[PDB]
Amino acid sequence: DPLKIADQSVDLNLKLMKWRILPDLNLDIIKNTKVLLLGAGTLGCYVSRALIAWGVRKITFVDNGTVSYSNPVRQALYNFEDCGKPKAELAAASLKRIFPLMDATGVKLSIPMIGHKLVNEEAQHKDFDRLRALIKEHDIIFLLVDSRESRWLPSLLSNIENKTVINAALGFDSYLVMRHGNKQLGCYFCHDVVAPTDSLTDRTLDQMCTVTRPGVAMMASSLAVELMTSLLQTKYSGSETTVLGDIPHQIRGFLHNFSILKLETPAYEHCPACSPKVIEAFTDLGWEFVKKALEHPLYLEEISGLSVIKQEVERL
Amino acid sequence: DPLKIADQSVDLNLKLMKWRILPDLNLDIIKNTKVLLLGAGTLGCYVSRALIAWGVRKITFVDNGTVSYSNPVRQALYNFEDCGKPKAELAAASLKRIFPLMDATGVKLSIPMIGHKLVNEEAQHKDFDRLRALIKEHDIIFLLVDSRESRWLPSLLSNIENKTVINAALGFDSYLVMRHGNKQLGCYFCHDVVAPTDSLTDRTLDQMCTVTRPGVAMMASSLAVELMTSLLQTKYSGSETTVLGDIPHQIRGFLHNFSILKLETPAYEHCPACSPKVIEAFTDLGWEFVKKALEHPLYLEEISGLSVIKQEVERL
Ligand SMILES: [Zn+2]
Ligand SMILES: [Zn+2]
Repeated sequence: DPLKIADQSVDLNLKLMKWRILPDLNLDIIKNTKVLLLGAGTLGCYVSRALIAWGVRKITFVDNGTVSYSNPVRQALYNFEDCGKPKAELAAASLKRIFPLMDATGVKLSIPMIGHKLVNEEAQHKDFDRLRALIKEHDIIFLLVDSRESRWLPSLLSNIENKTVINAALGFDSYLVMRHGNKQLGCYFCHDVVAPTDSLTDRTLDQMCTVTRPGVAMMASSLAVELMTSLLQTKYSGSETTVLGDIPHQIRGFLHNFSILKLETPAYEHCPACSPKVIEAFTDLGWEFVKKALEHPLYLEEISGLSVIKQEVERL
Repeated sequence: DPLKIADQSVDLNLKLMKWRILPDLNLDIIKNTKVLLLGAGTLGCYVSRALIAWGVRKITFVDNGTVSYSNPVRQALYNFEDCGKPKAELAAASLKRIFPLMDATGVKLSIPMIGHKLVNEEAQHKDFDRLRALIKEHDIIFLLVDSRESRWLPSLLSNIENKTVINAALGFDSYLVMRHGNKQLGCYFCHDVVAPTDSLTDRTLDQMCTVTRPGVAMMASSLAVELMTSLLQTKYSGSETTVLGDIPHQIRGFLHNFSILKLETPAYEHCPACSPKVIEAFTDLGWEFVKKALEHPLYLEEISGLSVIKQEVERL
């Protein structure tokens, strides 16, 4: 039976990795990891391919988009004949074409961007609940959206549900891969991940630059998955390493000079996404809080305590 | 017309990259570059996807293999339904499914490994001529084979035909990407690219390790293509940089500690692949030379002058 053989083949490939090279490697915890991918664009496509090669069985894509004419060359699950079709379900179907016994599903769902007025209070209210449900349902959340403002709601919700989160963000010629965390590490929002004073091309990071160098998404996707697999391994006593090596908080890569930097950031007290007051506010008010924060980001800064900080500065 | 639109879409995406961010970027020289991929495995699949995103129009795959049951999860042009089919032509057909007006073709052809007796003097003689023809026909040669011994013949031939060559080689958790060159840089064979004293996992480099960490091939493929695109750009006066940044000779990446190293090596006088005596020998004797070198690698060392070096050492 060909299908059974294709199954036995991939688990076997992975077990030979373990016994030939890394006997301490825990492969089951990788296979049984339920993965949610927020974004079925270039990152979602490459991340999913890396995950299935590592034997991940359950992957869920979330995307509200449609396959465009320019998409297939950059986004590695789509063909020319797919143009027009809904992305998420297509992505899932494409995975099952590679590996038929995958538990891959697509959900067509929008993620509200902070700083934008709501278009349909009710529709997006539903979508909000639905998003929270998917996040609670899964084990690892990959945030693979095109901009900072689509990152906020899923970050908050992932923190609320205590899920490990892995962000990837692209600029023209550099990328960021970071984990938020299950001395706390701190999320994408805790600190400026890029300074107003840095390079012009570095400021394209997470601004839906549609014109990144093709290689950026490939590098970022594979590091993100390699970071996940290492992270799932037990840590060594007195060491931030596992059988697979390091588990950095953040990885920044640059194509122009072929470099990679690792760095770490503590959780910030007035973070708009993970600060205790923002949690407290969400826990007390729910969607009513979220809705106000979404349409009025400055409200978020009153809650976080960031405004009171900015005001004690002004007062000097 | 959908197809014409899909065409206009990708050239347009690339032109917006140029004018939004890098006005000096030469896109035509990338598009018109005839690319030969030696290997339609994991590297060939990922390299081709990166190339077409950069607008490369003509790609030729060369592989003697067949799609196996374990292949599709790691090798990104194949589906489960393709299992059994010949790889190279399948790879070409898969590219055209992504982007129909691609000039993509597959050639089923074996590359003889140095150190191995010939199985069919005549058949492989043909294949040798055919390989030389393909190399002369193309502009950039990517060496994406599974081991050192399959690298030798194409290296030699690429040097003979004065083609830019880009090698990628994988180990369990590290990779090497290098260009041979059009003070000469020196090829893959000029120096030990890994020492007998180094790590056990580092010695898996280019030994057809079938159990590399999935991310290794993704990283290596994208760097190799990003190296090619930069390399095709005019260099700045008094600087080893272009509009796209650096053009290192060699890039070594390591997953266990998420690092990348750049390094450079001069051409070696007694290289088995690029030394003047080996060139002279090939130019004088042709296939008769190649055949003897293939079955008897030690003959190669007499020719290169490497043996006389080893003997003056012994004599001390
Ligand atoms: Zn935070
Ligand atoms: Zn050499």
